[PDB]
Amino acid sequence: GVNEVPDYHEDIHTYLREMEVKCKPKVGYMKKQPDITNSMRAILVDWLVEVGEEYKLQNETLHLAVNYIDRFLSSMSVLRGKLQLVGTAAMLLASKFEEIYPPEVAEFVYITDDTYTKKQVLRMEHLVLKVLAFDLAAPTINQFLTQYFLHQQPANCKVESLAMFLGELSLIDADPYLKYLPSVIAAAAFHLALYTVTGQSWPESLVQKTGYTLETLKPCLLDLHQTYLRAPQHAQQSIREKYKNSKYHGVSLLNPPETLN
Amino acid sequence: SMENFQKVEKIGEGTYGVVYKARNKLTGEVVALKKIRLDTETEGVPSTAIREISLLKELNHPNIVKLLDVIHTENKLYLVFEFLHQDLKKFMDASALTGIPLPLIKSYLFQLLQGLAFCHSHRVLHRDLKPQNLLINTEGAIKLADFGLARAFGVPVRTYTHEVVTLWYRAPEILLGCKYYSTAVDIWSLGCIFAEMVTRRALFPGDSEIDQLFRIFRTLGVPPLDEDGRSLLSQMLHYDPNKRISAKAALAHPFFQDVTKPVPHL
Ligand SMILES: O=C1Cc2ccc(Br)cc2N1
Ligand SMILES: O=C1Cc2ccc(Br)cc2N1
Ligand SMILES: O=C1Cc2ccc(Br)cc2N1
Ligand SMILES: O=C1Cc2ccc(Br)cc2N1
Ligand SMILES: O=C1Cc2ccc(Br)cc2N1
Ligand SMILES: O=C1Cc2ccc(Br)cc2N1
Repeated sequence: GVNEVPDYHEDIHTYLREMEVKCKPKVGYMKKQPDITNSMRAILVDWLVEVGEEYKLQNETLHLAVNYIDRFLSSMSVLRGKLQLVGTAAMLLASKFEEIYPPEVAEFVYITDDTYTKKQVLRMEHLVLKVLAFDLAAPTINQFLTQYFLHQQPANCKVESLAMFLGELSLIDADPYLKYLPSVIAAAAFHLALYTVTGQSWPESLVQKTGYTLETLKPCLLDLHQTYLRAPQHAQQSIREKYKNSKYHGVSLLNPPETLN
Repeated sequence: SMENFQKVEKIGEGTYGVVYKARNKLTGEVVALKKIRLDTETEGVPSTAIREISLLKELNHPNIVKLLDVIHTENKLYLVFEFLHQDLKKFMDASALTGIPLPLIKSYLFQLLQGLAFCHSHRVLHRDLKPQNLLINTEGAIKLADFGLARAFGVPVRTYTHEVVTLWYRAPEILLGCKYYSTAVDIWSLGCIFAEMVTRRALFPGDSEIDQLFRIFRTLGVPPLDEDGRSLLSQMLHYDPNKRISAKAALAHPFFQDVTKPVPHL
C-alpha cells in the first residue's frame, strides 16, 4: 500500500540512481594510500559487520558506514594505526543517521578495546562530517535490494536473505567491487540469489525499471559468483557467520551454483 | 567565523538551541542562525542536527527553507538559514478576527503541497508539520521548515521512531502505534493545517492520546469551505493511510484549478 509509496517509487528510484553516481568513492583510492591496503580495509569492514551484529544494528547502517569510509579515504591519507578510528566514527555517524536507538558513544569506544579515547572518536566524528561536507544520505546496495524485492512473486524469505548476504560480501572487497555502482551490485545479487534458490533469473519487470539486463550485469555477476564461490576460503568470515543464523534463514550454508549462462 | 554576522534579536528556541535573527555586515542579507552546542566530551554532534543538515543540503526547492551555510567551530555548530518574516501560526493568530482570504489559503496550501511532494519524491519524511514550522514572507511564499524531526526513508518503509509529530497534527496510524508509517503521515498534518487556515483554530486539539483519537473519530467516523475544498480535505484526512491522497495527486485536485499567488496582510 502506501508503505510501498506507489506515487513516488519511481521518482525515488531515479533520484537514487543519480545520487549513487555522485556519492561514489574513487576507484583505486587505495593505490594512493601509502600506509593502508585492500586487505586492511577488509579487516575493518568485517569488524563493522560483527559490531553491527553485536549491537543488533540495521544492515542499512553497515552499508552507510562503508560508504562513509570509502569516501573519506578517497580524500584523506590515513595511517594504519588510525584506520579503525575512521571506521568507528563512521559507524557512529551511520548509527546517528539511520537507527531509532543508536548505541551511545561509550559503546563505540568499548568495541575498540580502548585503543582510542572517547575524545578521539568524537573529534574523528567531526572530521568525517567535514570531509563529507555532511552528505550522509548515500544510496546503498540495500536501498536497491529493498525495492528489487517488491518485484518478486511470491516473496521468498530465503532469496531475500541470500541477496542481502551477497550484497554484504561485496562490502569486504575494494577490489573489485569499488568499480561497480550500488544499483548494479544490487541487481547481480538479486539474480544470483533467485537462481541459487528458485532457478528463476533476473525478472523482466526489473529490466524495465533499471535498464539493466543479464547483458549489462555480466561483469559484476561474474565477480560476485567468484566471491560467492570462494567465501569459505576468504580470510574474513563474519558475514558467513552472520548469515548462518535462523534470523537470515541460514542461506550462507547453501551451496553456490557451479554455473550460470 | 561569525565576525560577519550581527545579532539582531532572538526569535525562538528549543533543545535544538537558540534561534537568532542576524545581519551579514558585508552583504546586508538578513538570516536566521540556529546555534547548536556540540557535546565534545559526551555525545558529539546530535543526530537531529546530522539529519537536519544532510537532508536540507539535498532539498533545494522554492517551498523548503534554504540552508545557506554551516559554520563548524570546535565547540559550536551554526546553521545559517534564509530569514522569513514569520511562521503561519503567528499569521493565523494575527488573523483570528479578520480571517485569511480564501485565495491565500489556496496559494499557501498549493505551495505546501509542492514543497512536500518534493520531500516525498526524494525519500524524505518531514514528520513535524505544523503551523509553527511553516514560514511565510511578505511576497506570498510559504515554506516547509524545521527539518529536525525529518527522516530519509527507504522503499518499502521500515519501522521508524514512534515519537514523531506534535500531538494535534499526528496521524491515526501513529496514535495507534501501527508497525509501519509512511508519506501519508505528512499529508494528514497538511490536512489539519488546511482546516486550520480556514477556521484559524486547530482541528483536533486533543489533551492526550485518547482525547486526540476520540476527536478524530467523532469528526470522521469547516463552514466557509467550497465543495472542492471539502472534497480535498476529506481525502487528505482519510482514515486509511493507503487511501489517503498523495501530495502529487493533491496538486492536480480541482480545488487548485484557479490558484493565484496573493501577498498577505502583514
Ligand atoms: O586487530 C584485529 C584482530 C581481530 C580479531 C577479530 C576481528 Br572480527 C577483527 C580483528 N582485527
Ligand atoms: O584490537 C583490535 C581488534 C580490531 C578489530 C578491527 C580493527 Br580495524 C582493529 C582491531 N584491533
Ligand atoms: O553500496 C556499495 C557500493 C560499493 C562499491 C564498492 C564496494 Br567494496 C562496496 C560497495 N557497496
Ligand atoms: O562534490 C560533490 C559531491 C556531492 C554529493 C552530494 C552533494 Br548534495 C553535493 C556534492 N558535491
Ligand atoms: O563547512 C561546511 C560544511 C557544510 C555543510 C553544509 C553546508 Br549548507 C555548508 C557547509 N560548509
Ligand atoms: O528550520 C528552521 C528553524 C527556523 C526558525 C525561523 C526561521 Br526565519 C528559519 C528557520 N529554519
